[PDB]
Amino acid sequence: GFPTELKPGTNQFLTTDDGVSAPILPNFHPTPCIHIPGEVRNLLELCQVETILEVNNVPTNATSLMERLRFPVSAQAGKGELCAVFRADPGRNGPWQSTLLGQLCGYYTQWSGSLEVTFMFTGSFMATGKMLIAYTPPGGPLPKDRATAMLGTHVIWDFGLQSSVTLVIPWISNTHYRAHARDGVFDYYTTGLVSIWYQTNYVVPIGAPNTAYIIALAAAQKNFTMKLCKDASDILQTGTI
Amino acid sequence: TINYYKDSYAATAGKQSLKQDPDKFANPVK
Amino acid sequence: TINYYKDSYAATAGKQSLKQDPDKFANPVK
Amino acid sequence: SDRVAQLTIGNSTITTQEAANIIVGYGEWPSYCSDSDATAVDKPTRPDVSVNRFYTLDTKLWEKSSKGWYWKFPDVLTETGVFGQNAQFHYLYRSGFCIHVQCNASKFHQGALLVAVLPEYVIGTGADGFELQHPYVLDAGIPISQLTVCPHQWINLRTNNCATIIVPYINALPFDSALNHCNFGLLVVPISPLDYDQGATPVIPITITLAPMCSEFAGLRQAV
Amino acid sequence: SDRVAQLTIGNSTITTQEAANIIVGYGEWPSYCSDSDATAVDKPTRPDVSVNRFYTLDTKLWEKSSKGWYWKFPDVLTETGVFGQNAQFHYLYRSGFCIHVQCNASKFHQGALLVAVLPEYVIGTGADGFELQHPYVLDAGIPISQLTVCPHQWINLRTNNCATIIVPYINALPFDSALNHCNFGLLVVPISPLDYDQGATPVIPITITLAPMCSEFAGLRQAV
Amino acid sequence: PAPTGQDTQVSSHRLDTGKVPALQAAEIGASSNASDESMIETRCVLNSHSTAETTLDSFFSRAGLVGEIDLPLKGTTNPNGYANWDIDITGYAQMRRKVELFTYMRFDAEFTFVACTPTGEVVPQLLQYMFVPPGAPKPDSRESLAWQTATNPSVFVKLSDPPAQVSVPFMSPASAYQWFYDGYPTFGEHKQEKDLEYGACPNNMMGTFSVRTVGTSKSKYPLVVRIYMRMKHVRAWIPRPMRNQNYLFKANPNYAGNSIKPTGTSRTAITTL
Amino acid sequence: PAPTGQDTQVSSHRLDTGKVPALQAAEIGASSNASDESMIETRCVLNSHSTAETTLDSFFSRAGLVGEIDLPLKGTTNPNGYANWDIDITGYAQMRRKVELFTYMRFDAEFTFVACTPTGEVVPQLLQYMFVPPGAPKPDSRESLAWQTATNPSVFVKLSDPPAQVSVPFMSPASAYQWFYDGYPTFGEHKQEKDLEYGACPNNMMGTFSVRTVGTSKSKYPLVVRIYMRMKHVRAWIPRPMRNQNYLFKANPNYAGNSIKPTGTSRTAITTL
Ligand SMILES: CCCCCCCCCCCCC/C=C\[C@H](O)[C@H](N)CO
Ligand SMILES: CCCCCCCCCCCCC/C=C\[C@H](O)[C@H](N)CO
Repeated sequence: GFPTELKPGTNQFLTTDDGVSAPILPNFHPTPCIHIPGEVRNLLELCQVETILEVNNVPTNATSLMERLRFPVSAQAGKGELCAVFRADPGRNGPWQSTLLGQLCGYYTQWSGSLEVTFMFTGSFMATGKMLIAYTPPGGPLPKDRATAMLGTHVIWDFGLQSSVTLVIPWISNTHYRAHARDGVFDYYTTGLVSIWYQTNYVVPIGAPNTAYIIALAAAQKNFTMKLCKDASDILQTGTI
Repeated sequence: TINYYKDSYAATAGKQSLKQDPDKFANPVK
Repeated sequence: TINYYKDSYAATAGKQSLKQDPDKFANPVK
Repeated sequence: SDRVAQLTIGNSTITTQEAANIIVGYGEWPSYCSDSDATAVDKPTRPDVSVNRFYTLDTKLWEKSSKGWYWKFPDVLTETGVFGQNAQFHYLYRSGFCIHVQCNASKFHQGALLVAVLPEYVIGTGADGFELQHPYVLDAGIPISQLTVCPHQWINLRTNNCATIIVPYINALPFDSALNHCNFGLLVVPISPLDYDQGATPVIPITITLAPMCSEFAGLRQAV
Repeated sequence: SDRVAQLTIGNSTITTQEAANIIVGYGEWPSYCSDSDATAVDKPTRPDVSVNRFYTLDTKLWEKSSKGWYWKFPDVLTETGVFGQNAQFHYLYRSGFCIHVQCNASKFHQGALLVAVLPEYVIGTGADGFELQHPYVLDAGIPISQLTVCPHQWINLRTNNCATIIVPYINALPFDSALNHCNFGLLVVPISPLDYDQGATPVIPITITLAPMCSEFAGLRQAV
Repeated sequence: PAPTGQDTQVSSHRLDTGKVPALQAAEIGASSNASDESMIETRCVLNSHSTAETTLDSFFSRAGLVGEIDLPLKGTTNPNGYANWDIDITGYAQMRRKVELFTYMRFDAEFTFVACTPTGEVVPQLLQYMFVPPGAPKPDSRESLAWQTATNPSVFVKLSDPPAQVSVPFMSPASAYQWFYDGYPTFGEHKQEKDLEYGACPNNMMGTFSVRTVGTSKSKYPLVVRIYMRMKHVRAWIPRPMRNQNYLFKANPNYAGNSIKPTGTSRTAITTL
Repeated sequence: PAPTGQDTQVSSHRLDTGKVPALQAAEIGASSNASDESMIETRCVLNSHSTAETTLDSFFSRAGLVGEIDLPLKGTTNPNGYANWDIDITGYAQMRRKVELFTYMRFDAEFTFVACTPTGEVVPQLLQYMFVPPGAPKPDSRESLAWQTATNPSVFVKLSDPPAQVSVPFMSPASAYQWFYDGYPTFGEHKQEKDLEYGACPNNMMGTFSVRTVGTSKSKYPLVVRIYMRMKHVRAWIPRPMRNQNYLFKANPNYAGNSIKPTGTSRTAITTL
């Protein structure tokens, strides 16, 4: 018949290949598909939904595992005290590991885009105060005081009727994409740091609680993209199931 | 899609259509 | 039907035509 | 303008003066089964006014050390009202739901709740609801921090005192039985614990109200 | 052509091969309450298929010395089916009725029945019916010979074996309660006594079947 | 449409009262809407990054292990040269965690079977893979009469040949597969025994997989078969939060209650990295 | 035409005398005509279920076992390395029950031969399958002169190669094959001996199948050959009731008279499930 030749790529089973195979059921018609609400057409559609961030990931015991979702705030001596810090690296293990964005990003090697962190105040109605949230780009170490942190991009948050403010972390980088950061050589892709400072005080009249809590929600902007699919770093089994 | 048989479910995956509706889950407010 | 030879009986089964005459066996009444 | 609200359906009415708008689940209002989706051959019954109204279920107390509660739908209403009677007299059932959660306190209290709806809530190891044992993992091995991906709202005691969610019919079949399948479960978890100083009122009840919308039944038989 | 008959409504069907046509009570088919007749302000519920179907009540035996039986409407159905459940969950009620009486025997039996409907049957001195004590005066001081002025039919064992009557809503009010007022009563009296010779089957049961038509309910409350 | 990421428009400083993009009310339940060009001073950037790698087909059309069958010479599992395996996907964690992100899926499949000796060596031997739909006669031995495969699909292949593969349609009576089923499959009273059927969805039981070595007497080599699965024409609905703790049983969300662990890593203090 | 199932039209209640869809007279011999929309109250349903899987081609175009040949080293069946097998389909129950639903069939065929050792191992060996039409010289040994296959079709193949397959036309002198023949094939007197030819239809005897191992001396391995058959371009006529009892002999409807069994299962009482 027709003379052919075989190239040195035959008989190999490649997992990611797209190929044609012989069907097992000739002339088969599946069940019709009715309309079911809530269809996903892209993993990026649900990469922009805010989820609770675990900034206060100090405790570990079983009975206090719920305390990791908020961090406390109270009255001080008005000297610009520090509240909490963390690293703004979605793929690196840390506070971001508790969000849907953090879990999904583990399936993709490289990402690019702007993030967004929202803080909500859950105190009494008569408690007022202001806070400063600062984002230090790469190169600068952790700020030692407020007057050093105010140099980078920052936003001043005022308590009031509107109880939520959003700090947008703009995409500032040297490369078009960033790989996942880790300790050692791969610190080249570190995004920076986030700090929260007392602005004036936490003022409260008589007969009202002295301690309040803040809840932080994180998500991604409209230019967030990921590529180069890989497998996750965590396996949820310890043998046969 | 490339197909060599009489059944449509034996073809390749092909290229989908790039459409997004982020407002379905992020902004469901009336 | 797909054929590669000179004989029609070596081809594939192909797709038939969907026709039914249920009245031949169920309602044969004159 | 989205601070006062009135919701009326059937012969019941709900008013609130501190609202947080209305969340429509997955951006789709409830509707009836179209002629192309149907599979039954018998004409269904639509009682309309007699089963689409607000029902009040039970009251649960909020304490400084509470864990959380969850309910199941439509298991709660099978012994309540004409909706209950029709559910046991018919085999196929479909409907939507409008859910309203009420919890109010003074200006000197503080705390926050997480109201969410999770379809097909399989629980690992009635109308009064149950109390969670391991709220961190939702009693099913999934973290609670990602619950916001589901239709949800918050009850912040300094901002509002109510939450409203509208959920259409969610299932892979046009009709299903109401006595063997629970489409979704409602969750109410205190994320920020309640706090107040001695002398204030220490009872902060939580009450649940809900109303079926666009109900349908088919397959009449004896009551089971 | 008026010898075979099939009546279907809802999800039940009745067939008979020896009929005596159909009597429409007072020459008016049942209908709904017009907008000018209504007095309520709340929209009523019309379950339609779930309450308009044939129900079988009970069986009574015909003996050579029987007196007669009578039933009351709609008192019989208040504990049966979705019609019963809706009756106790609502205050106002209206509907029509289609009534079918069955009694069959062989060719060697003889006897005749008088099936009639008498509105507002006040009795002088449930679903199983009662037995008359003085059938000549209808237990109310009126002669039975003039009963034919009411919608009626006959069951002659040599001609037919069934009787059909269609009765609209009869009352002076557009709506009324189903637990305190009985619109009409059905009467079945043997005028010509049953007779047969020894050796034939001596059991000649009588069974009653009926079906509400164009029902309506209003005034929802708790079940009473 | 969304073929690429969004651009960034030039912005300047703004000092005006009444319009506040920054302040929000997260109690409503909707994500933010403030953008980069509304809280800092930005430039013009023309984004041309493709978003075609994050589609459902691009994320699920990759092969993964779902099955394992052992045919030993001496042992207790399958010493007769035949095996029966019920079709389940929940047997392995990597694929299960991926597929459990959603609630309803509708897809075709492409199955690939790789066979070799336990040591990895390849020997000349013949087999027969038989697909047994629910309600069909299941074989009980190596020479069972049901192996005539008069109607059920079957495949004959040798070890020395490249691994065999077939294409599979969507065979569910429902409109989609569901990995979670909050209910029971029977109208019973659910006293205690039915609780072992909690979540057992009959719409997911697709059949049985049967394998044997074609022959009358016992073979001469121990054999192992590995089943790999790939998805195509995928649709998904209603995403749910991802898994946190370890898996214990197939088709069960059970977890070890005594050993509960946080989602991520931990540090010593909140004011120190 | 009937590409999909029928729909259902909206119906309402009817109370009128003279027209009775429900009552029937089955003594006539025709099936019913009352539909759903004429005995209960129905809604509008748009049916779109395909009926393409129930066609004759869709039901018969599946391979099945019909033959078995043994070529042992030591034994009494075929110790000379050659075998003769008359072409018959009635040798196995699964295919026979399927094909016996009808009386006349007309179809082509696709035959596939699978060969291996009795233990399932594959060894390098050469064979020759020869089709012997009726009236041709049948071989009697391994080195028979008739193996020159001057006119008869023949196939040379090795065990290590994929199984060989051929396409087969319709070779009957009649207009169709018949699995039942109520009569005798000769004009004789039918005293007793002819009764062994009762039902023997000459129109179904299509020939002989011959197999040998190409060589002069005896081979070194025992071999087994399996013949699989698949139908295409199928036409059928005059369906008949399906088989009930076990099979006893090829091309014979004989059954065990002492052990007669009901078609289905049995219960204790008629008023209890
Ligand atoms: C040569 C025959 C082999 C073909 C056998 C495979 C066909 C059937 C595969 C089913 C596809 C996956 C869907 C199955 C159901 C669910 O995954 C699980 N039961 C989860 O409960
Ligand atoms: C390479 C040569 C092999 C080809 C040999 C097969 C060709 C003939 C097959 C006949 C097809 C089936 C029809 C035969 C007749 C009936 O099935 C039986 N005799 C029933 O009595």
